[PDB]
Amino acid sequence: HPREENSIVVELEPSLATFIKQGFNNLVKWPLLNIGIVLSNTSTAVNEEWLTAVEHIPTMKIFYKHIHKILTREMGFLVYLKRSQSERDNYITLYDFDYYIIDKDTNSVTMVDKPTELKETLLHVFQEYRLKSSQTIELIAFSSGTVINEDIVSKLTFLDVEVFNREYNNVKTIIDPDFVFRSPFIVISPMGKLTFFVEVYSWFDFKSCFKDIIDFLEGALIANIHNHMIKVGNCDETVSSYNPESGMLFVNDLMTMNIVNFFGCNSRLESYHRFDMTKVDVELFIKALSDACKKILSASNRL
Amino acid sequence: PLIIRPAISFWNELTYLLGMIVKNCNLNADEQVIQKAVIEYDDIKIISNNTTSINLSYITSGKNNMIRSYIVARRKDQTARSVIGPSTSITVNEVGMPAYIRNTLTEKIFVNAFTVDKVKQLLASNQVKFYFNKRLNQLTRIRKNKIHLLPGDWVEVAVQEYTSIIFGRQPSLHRYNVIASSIRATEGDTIKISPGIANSQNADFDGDEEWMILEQNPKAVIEQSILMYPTTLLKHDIHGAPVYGSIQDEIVAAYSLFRIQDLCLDEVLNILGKYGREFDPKGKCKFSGKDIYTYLIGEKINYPGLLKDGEIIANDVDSNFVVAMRHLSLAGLLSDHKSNVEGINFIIKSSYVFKRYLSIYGFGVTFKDLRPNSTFTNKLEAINVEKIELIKEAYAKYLNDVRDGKIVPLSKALEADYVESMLSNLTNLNIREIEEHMRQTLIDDPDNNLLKMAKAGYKVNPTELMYILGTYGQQRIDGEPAETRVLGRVLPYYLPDSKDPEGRGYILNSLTKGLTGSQYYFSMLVARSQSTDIVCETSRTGTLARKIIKKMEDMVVDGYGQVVIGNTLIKYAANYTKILG
Amino acid sequence: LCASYEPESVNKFKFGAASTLKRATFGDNKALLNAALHKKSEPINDNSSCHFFSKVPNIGTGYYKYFIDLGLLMRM
Amino acid sequence: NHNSGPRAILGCAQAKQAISCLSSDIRNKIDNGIHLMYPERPIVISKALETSKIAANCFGQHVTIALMSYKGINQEDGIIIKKQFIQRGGLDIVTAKKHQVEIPLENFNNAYSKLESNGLVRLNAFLESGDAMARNISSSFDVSEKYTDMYKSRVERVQVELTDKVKVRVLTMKERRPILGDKFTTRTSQKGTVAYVADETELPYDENGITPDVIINSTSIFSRKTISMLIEVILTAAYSAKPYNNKGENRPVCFPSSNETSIDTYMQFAKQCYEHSNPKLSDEELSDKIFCEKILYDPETDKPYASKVFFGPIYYLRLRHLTQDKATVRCRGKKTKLIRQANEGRKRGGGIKFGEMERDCLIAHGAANTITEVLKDSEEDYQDVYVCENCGDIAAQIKGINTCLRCSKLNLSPLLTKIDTTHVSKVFLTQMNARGVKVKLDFERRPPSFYKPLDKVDLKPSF
Amino acid sequence: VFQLVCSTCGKDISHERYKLIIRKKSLKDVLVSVKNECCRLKLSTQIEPQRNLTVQPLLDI
Amino acid sequence: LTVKRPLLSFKNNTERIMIEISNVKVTPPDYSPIIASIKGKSYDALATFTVNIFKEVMTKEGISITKISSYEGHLIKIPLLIGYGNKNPLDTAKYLVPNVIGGVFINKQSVEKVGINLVEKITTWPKFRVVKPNSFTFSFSS
RNA sequence: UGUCAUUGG
DNA sequence: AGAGTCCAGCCAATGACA
DNA sequence: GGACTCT
Ligand SMILES: [Mg+2]
Ligand SMILES: [Zn+2]
Ligand SMILES: [Zn+2]
Repeated sequence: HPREENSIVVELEPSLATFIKQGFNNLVKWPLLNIGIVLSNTSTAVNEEWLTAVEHIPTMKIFYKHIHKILTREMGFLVYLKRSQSERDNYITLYDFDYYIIDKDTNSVTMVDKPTELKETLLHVFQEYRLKSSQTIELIAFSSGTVINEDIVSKLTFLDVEVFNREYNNVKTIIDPDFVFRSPFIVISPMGKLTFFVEVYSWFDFKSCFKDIIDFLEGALIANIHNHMIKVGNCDETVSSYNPESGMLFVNDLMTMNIVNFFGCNSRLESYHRFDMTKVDVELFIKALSDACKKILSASNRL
Repeated sequence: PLIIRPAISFWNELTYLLGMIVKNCNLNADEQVIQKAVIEYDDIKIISNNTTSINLSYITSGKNNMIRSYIVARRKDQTARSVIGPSTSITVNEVGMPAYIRNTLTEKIFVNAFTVDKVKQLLASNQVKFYFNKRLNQLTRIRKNKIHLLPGDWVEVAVQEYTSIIFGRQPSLHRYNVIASSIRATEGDTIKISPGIANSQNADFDGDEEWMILEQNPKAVIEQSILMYPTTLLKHDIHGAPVYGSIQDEIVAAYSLFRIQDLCLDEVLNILGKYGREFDPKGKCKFSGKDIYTYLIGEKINYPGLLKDGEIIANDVDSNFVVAMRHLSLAGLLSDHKSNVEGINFIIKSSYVFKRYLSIYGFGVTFKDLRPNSTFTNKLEAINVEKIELIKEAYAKYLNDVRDGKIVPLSKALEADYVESMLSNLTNLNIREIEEHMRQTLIDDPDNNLLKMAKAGYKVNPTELMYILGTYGQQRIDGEPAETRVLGRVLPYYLPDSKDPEGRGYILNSLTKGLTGSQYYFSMLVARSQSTDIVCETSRTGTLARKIIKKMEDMVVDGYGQVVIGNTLIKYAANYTKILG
Repeated sequence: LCASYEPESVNKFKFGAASTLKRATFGDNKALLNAALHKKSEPINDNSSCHFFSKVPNIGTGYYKYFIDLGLLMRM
Repeated sequence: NHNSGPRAILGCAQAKQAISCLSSDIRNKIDNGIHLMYPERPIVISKALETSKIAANCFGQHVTIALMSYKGINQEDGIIIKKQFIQRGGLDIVTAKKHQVEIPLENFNNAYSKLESNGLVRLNAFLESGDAMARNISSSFDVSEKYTDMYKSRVERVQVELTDKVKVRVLTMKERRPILGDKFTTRTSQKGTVAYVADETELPYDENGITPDVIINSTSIFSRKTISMLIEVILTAAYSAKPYNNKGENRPVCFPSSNETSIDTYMQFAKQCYEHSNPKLSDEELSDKIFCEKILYDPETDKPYASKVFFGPIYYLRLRHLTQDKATVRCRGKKTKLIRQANEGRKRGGGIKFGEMERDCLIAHGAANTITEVLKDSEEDYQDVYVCENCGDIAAQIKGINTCLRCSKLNLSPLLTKIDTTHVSKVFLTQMNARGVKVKLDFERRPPSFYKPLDKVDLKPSF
Repeated sequence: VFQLVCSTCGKDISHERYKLIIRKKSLKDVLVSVKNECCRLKLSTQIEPQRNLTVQPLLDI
Repeated sequence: LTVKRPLLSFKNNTERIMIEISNVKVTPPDYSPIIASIKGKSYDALATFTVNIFKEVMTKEGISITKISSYEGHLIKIPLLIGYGNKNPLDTAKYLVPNVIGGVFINKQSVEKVGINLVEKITTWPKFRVVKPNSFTFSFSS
């Protein structure tokens, strides 16, 4: 099969697995192609169907070699589709797209390589072919977070700049200003059984990409653990705090909840708990996190 | 004058009627043609029987006359209307306002010695939308001009949080429909109300709309802050029960929270949440849900059958304890003890703790709780198809004894009463079987969620479970079965003059088995009859409601505690006590 | 309904002293005509008559008349 | 026949309001309509739905539902919906509106930011709520009818006819994703609006890592006696186990509108499907798969809930009652010419009618100043109006002097009193004067009253 | 136009769309590699809507 | 529309003026309903007829048919029902659009009009009524 | 500016 | 005893038409 | 369709 569903199962401490799962779902953000511009649409589908379907192209199968630079937002990408009706092969697959990486260090837009298994995909099926009337579609979709200005329109040498400027000024008021993203795969952990529900493709090694994702996650999680501090004194109910006059920790954070639940507490979000904060060892939690990431990579190596 | 007949512009009738008057005002003209012109200008129904002529009587003609439409009711500025949704970050004293409403609606800030610095600061930062100059008596929309702020003038800016908006649901059947609570900024395009006020307004979140009005007059601001605040309206003004409370899921959450046992301190504090700050574990290490309820009440009050030193001495906490407008409400007792603020605080804190119980433990009813296997339903099916054939054979034996002549026949009323009693006995047998099944299921599976919401007191009883699992009963139209049409029958599925009681509307099947065609006919007959009856009765209830409201609305309590209207003493003491009801 | 010497319905005003604007707001098309024929002079004390002339009704906070004592302001 | 009667009446009423594949000429007909974007055929159907081709012109989507309580937010028919489900085109619709303006040719050849040099609106442009679709200037003083919706809409088609009068027909389109307050339903009349758009990381999940797209409350399923919804979820899940027959062809599951096959036959069919999928299961796992019960896990603490949850797929329908089609707000605007109160419509930006029962509610609250300020005309619309105490009509200012014309013609000089009444009150009084009824107001020359000090009164009891 | 991912779980179903609609395999041979029931329902129930050709030009005077 | 009936008759019914409508022909419009919806036209069929008024006097073996007035023909525009696959009853040769079921009429303002069935007022059984007690009514129609 | 049709709570 | 007269819930929303 | 009033 060109795509196989697989599962990576690591048995950990329950609060450590919950911490890794929530840090994955909060930190590992793969951007979507929400910035979509239709340049010419004479097909039978409206622009909104095209943009909603192009918004969720599985672009991790194409831009995998730059995964880390896409995960640190130092690099965007781009798809471009210009496809008309045909006599034979009268349909649009994912091979008809042109995929470009956008180095934000230079605004350098350069074409990435395209797998030949993407010919065995399907996005659209055209109607009955007539050379009398035109049935074509052209669109360009940028990844989320890319700022569209004349610096990047100067690099779009594969399309009409006039049509792009006009259609972008048409569609600019509707594009979501927030960063729209995707988690790369399903990560759960029921009762400390941390599970990754991944998709492995035939044309690249999933272990290198998974190692890049887990290394990014481990670095970001250790930085977030180090820059995490719990307020002392009295409490207003917005952040997690600790009152030493009563000896009561107010948990209103996920990281605080998972850290103190590693040390034998049974906390929930927005709850007070009699917990002595001299038991929290940050270095032991970081060492358990590092051993857990080594266990995750060892479990993925036997995929 | 022309003010009652202005120039109509879209791209007058009275002016044309006066022109037809003045077209006959000549010296060589009869008084009959001038009289007809005057009459059809004033009142066409004196000489005719046509409506839709715009005459003078059009301002006093029926429901759409001038006073009823434009004097006791009007369309207003500073209004809004939107679909509603629930909110858990909104208490019963608050309301969530969408961003388009608070980006359109404005509030007044008056110019005086107290607020002149705030008005000057808001004018310097371009946050002022309107400015009213009272001395020149003119309003100016601010889209730099010159504005001098004198006392009596005001500015109008965007509406801020904790401003009292008057919002409501329609139809406004009683005064708990239209209340005044505080604006909170929420998300979406829906007016987010609390679920605790929902039963007060007869509201669901299935597409109901609610309206808002902003009345920024200082007397109206004080009256909205005091008199129309939901803390002021906590107790019902006739029977005293609380107007706010808990709804469907929080009832079963209250029941299961009372029944919970042997909790840790961390589990109790997880259930309590933000109200676990002042929770006192005395010397205990294991706790129960009765300790959680003792902490939630927080008063050492007694009540016969409910409380003793703060502990609940009832066996279970059911829907009479926490749902609005019930006679055993704990919030009603806590507000009978101190004040409406304590009852409103118990309602807010109780709803928070019940929803945290639902977040930790969950509640769901599956199909396996209703029908786990086919044993009981097969048993009741065999029981029903035995007993109804016994009924049919007994009735046929009576009919044949009449037909051959061994006995004299009964009247048709008495014969219908005898068959009515036999079918009612079969229905009661089904009810007793359903009750025994409920007892046996809760002693076999004591954690059945359907029987849990039956014991908590929410919408599940043995009759509804008989409709699902047992029988559907006899379908009544106008108190009797369906009347016989052509050929002495109702449907052509039965013989002419058929004595079959199942063909007159007795349904043997249930919803689990599925109704057959004739049974579906009689069920749809009852359903469509109920729909037609409520549609026909809605307008009549509205007309009588308006008549009674207009008759009784001028009857008030005077300064001496007596109930008067006009200058007539109706009652010597209001509510027989000279105390609020 | 039994405030007079006879039971009176909710549809009509027979014995109770109701003003012309109260009868017109209740729904009676010949109310002002019968008031003009009989030359009626009625005081404005009811809700239907207070809402016509933009007066505060005698309900609740409007049940009382409010004055201001300018003595303490003129004293200083 | 497995539910109660009123639910079938409501379901027949709501099936005609469900968004479907409305027309093949979606980009061709300039007409009002709502179209479903990524349609799915229903699988648990009757043959009459197949032969009328309603199932081919699909009227909903298969979603994953959970029958549980999600933190007390699911109350009174509110549903929880997944944000990631909505982002991926889940139950996504397109509303197409038709606008038709009729312009004089001299007005067309004579707020305009979306217009081209042709005097018409630009294709694929998004119209905001003050935008005109064509040039219409009458002698300047433009009188063009303008876009008045709360949302933007993309100009899909423009059709122009040049005659004695220019006829411009614009078809605009807007993609509507589910937001808070949007109405949804099942094929069992289980309807309600969106109460909360939850992230997929704050939703309960099963062992396979699947979060539900929709969470419906479970109490309303058993209080309204909608038994066939549970059978529909069971049969939909049994199709997802085995969607093909023994020939391999896609066959649907025949569950008719009025069904005469028992529930045990459907349980046996579901058992055969699940035993074809996985050739050996434990009988607890098989009974959990047939009855669609699943252990779900709290996403915050990663711990299971107390009991198993009814969890499975169902054909779910979107209804045509959107929040921004009903959303109304007015600060200030036009007034009607006769009575000088606010105008009516929603396209015209009118006011909400504070009716008579709301007036009853504010009377019953005891708030007399509030209902006085509501029912009277605005403080901005104030003017000094004088009435004659003798004849009862409005005095006139001739050249600065307040006079009564009727009394100066009758050789009088009566009192003129300033009044603060509504404009509709004066129009009513002038029309009753036109009928012949003279209305004369009398004023209170109250005797000047004096505050005297009062004795001390203590109302506390004596024990 | 088809969705390339499942709208419930987010899994890629593009290759199965090509294997089912264009290569015209059976549902058994396509759903041999699909395990979640939501993605199986997407591959068994989703269609493209029957639509006519767009009348051109879109701006007609 | 095919009518041949005497309108008036004089001189002891041997002189009569007869109207005569014939040559009734109905033709479909020269476009599809989608072009009628886009362009703004109305999907109406055009029927034309020839109507002749003439006086007709009977002799012993002669019939004096003297033409008074004649009118040969578009006369009436009838709304045309869009059927299954956008196929009207008049266009016998047209390609079936594979999704439309039709059943609507296109108005003069490109508005689609759809119709319900209506119960007739004429009753096939006679109607029974009780006006006042021991007084009954039996109303039927023909 | 009003009628008619359809729909919602 | 029989005709005249007035009365029939509230608040909406779209579209077509004069 | 139905209740009150004058005839
Ligand atoms: Mg509702
Ligand atoms: Zn005068
Ligand atoms: Zn899926």
